[PDB]
Amino acid sequence: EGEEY
Amino acid sequence: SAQQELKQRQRAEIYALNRVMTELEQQQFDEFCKQ
Amino acid sequence: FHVNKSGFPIDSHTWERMWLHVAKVHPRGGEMVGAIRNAAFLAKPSIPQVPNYRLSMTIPDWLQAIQNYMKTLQYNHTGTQFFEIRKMRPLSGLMETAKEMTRESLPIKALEAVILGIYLTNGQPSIERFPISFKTYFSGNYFHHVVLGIYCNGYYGSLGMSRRAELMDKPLTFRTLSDLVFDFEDSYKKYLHTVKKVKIGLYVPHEPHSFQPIEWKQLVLNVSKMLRADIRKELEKYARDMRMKILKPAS
Repeated sequence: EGEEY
Repeated sequence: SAQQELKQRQRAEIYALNRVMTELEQQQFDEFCKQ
Repeated sequence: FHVNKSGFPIDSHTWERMWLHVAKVHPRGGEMVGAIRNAAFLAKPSIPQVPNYRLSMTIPDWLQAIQNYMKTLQYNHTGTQFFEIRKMRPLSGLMETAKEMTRESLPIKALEAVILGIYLTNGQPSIERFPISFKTYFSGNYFHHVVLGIYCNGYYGSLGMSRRAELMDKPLTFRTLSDLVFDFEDSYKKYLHTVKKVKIGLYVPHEPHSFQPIEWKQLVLNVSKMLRADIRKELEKYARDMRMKILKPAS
């Protein structure tokens, strides 16, 4: 996963 | 007008999609935390 | 990564690129996309009324009403930004785009929330507005985020939109710009983000037909390379200049 914002 | 009803269906579809991706983003986040 | 540059209604090429994106990113992508696009009927989402400032409101009340409007529009998770924000445009054009956001009433991302927060506070001359931008690092990628800093009656706060509750609105209770910025840095710590750059702009003029663009980068600090006391010294010096002098745009 990527943590956006 | 043909234009106005197209913008409304698109708005309905965007909000349905936004719910799905918000839910996806949430369980991906919980998935990440427990690892 | 996509941005709607085709207006409303969204054109076919932009529309398909949105669906192909979510089809690729979502685990049940094909089944879920077909479910929406083929739905015989879909409920029309309620359209929130644009907040109007009222004499019964405090400044914090007004900011909260603006922020609640933004939350009601919802953060845009679709992968397709719906309004093109050219950051370098004159304010007058950016304000037109902001009216357009209140008419189409679609989800928005951080940059659009900033433009909309300027539009919705142009009427309160005692609220000063200035962009605060962050470049952060997380597990091999850089991330850019922006919020709308607020200064009013001696206090700092912010409006904005984010995937994360702690990376957007902040009450008007920070006694210094540093306390505000440091609260964002501590909020980024929760999500394992290291803050690489912080960029503070100038006060945005309240004239809705301004020929001037927004200055986004009056002060740029490489905070990942700095000790906290020097970050505080630099932000305090800068914020004091904002409140007193009238500064030449860095651009």
